[PDB]
Amino acid sequence: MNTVPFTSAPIEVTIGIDQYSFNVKENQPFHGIKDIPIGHVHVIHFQHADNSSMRYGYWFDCRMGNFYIQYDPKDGLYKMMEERDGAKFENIVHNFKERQMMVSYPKIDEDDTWYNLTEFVQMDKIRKIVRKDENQFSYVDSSMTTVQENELSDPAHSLNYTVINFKSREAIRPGHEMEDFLDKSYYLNTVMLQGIFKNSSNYFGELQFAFLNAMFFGNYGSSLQWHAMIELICSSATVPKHMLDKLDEILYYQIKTLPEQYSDILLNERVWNICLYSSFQKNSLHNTEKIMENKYPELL
Amino acid sequence: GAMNSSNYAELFNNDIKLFVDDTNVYRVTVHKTFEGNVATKAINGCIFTLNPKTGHLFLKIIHTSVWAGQKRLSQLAKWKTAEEVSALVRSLPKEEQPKQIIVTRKAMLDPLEVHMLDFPNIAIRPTELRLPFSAAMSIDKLSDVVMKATEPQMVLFNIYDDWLDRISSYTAFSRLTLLLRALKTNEESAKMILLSDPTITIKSYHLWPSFTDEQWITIESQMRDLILTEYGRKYNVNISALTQTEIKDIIL
Ligand SMILES: COC(=O)CSc1nnc(N)s1
Ligand SMILES: COC(=O)CSc1nnc(N)s1
Repeated sequence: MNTVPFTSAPIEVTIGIDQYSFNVKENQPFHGIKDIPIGHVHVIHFQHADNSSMRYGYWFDCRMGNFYIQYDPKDGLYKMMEERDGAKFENIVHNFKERQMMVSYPKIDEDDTWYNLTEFVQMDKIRKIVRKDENQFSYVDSSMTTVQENELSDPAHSLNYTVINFKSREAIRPGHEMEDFLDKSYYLNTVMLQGIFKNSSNYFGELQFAFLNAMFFGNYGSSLQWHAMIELICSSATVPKHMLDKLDEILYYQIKTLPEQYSDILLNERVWNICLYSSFQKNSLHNTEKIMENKYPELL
Repeated sequence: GAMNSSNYAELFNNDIKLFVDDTNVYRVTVHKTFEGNVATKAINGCIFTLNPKTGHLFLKIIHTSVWAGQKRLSQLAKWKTAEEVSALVRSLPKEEQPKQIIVTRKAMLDPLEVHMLDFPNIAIRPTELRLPFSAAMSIDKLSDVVMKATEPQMVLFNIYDDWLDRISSYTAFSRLTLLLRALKTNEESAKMILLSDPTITIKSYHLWPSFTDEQWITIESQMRDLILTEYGRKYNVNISALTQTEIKDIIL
């Protein structure tokens, strides 16, 4: 189990770690998060109490380095940094643990939620969507735009999700216009899976990462990407059976975890009604359809 | 975006543009089968692709063989229309290609956009105008060439005959849409109006009769009366009561 120490907490802030969150008061003696499960990516995120503008946070994997948080009073945010001195870091953590100044990652043993949300999410793939190669961790916030959003303006601060556009020459073979537009299997299987993602695991990883950025940061372009990747599968008549079953599991846990009160902004009525009730896969998402109908029957 | 009464004069400006109407592409007669079920029989159709400024009509005749062994024909018809309009654009020299294509039915937007991906600078637009182009098959010479077709065929017409020698394109278009609206509302009476007088003929190379300027005013007045008359028969309204302002809103 790994640890992300904090130098201090000089400003009042709600701190998230994965799907958990807790409030820290201004100048409270908080010095970090311990007992972080090894084996998953994680996200540590922030919303300041005095300016809920800009939720922001950091994706990281404790296997890739020793990371800590320190407030920067010039840039006005909690920054993640890497500590290269291993014995300094161990000594800092030990002292803070001895004084019990850390919150414990509060995982119930029965609980597979975080695994189920990050099953296909890899740090190496995150770092290609979020380009800042001098760090092993990746910053995301509420306002960052996607490459596609920018084509329709600072390229270094963009979310380089894979561009999906149903009315594009990439999606539509010359001479197969009607076929490819009404059945997106070509675009899904040849262009995206075989061509760009190489396999369904990478596709699902990007899908899951897009959902998590939408949920945790209210990142609108991430929400667009999550829905586009769902719609591309649902609108394909030919999808490997293992992908459909896995998608049903992925979406089920996403819908299960979504705050009930954020459904209006995080869920696109058109996409979900189309995917669950009109699409080729309308009958392939049993778990997802059942939780959506019991939890968000208004949307449908 | 969409084309309406606010931007109506844009139809007669110098940017090459075409209307596309797909109403008459997929045409059927519905009939009973020997077993007492219902079946359709397709008949030849056409795409109505019109330049509003010049009157040039690209009439692509849709022969019933294009439907053979196909499913979901009303859906296919939209994509076939889009395919044929795209092929027409590609067949035109660059200086003749449209800058805009206006579809009369919004269901044509996605099929045509997808077929025109190679032409990102050609705007595909809907219209809020209710245009009577479905009545094209009430023009005898157009109906004749469509029904007689034994294979796919493109036939070129000027739907304004020689009117542009004497009137603007705005006035020609207004005269065309009033003729077509009348033919659409009461075909029999409209054709009666257009041919009642045997001394006025249709030139071999024209679609409509050779009316003088004054005869056109009489004809256009008779067409407005027909559309008014039918409007009254429809809703059970005493049209005699109606004022001139009241008549102006109804005619379109
Ligand atoms: C007789 O040819 C021209 O006037 C070319 S300019 C133009 N044609 N069509 C339009 N809609 S604008
Ligand atoms: C009913 O819609 C119209 O545009 C009628 S006005 C008109 N027709 N013919 C002319 N010469 S002016």
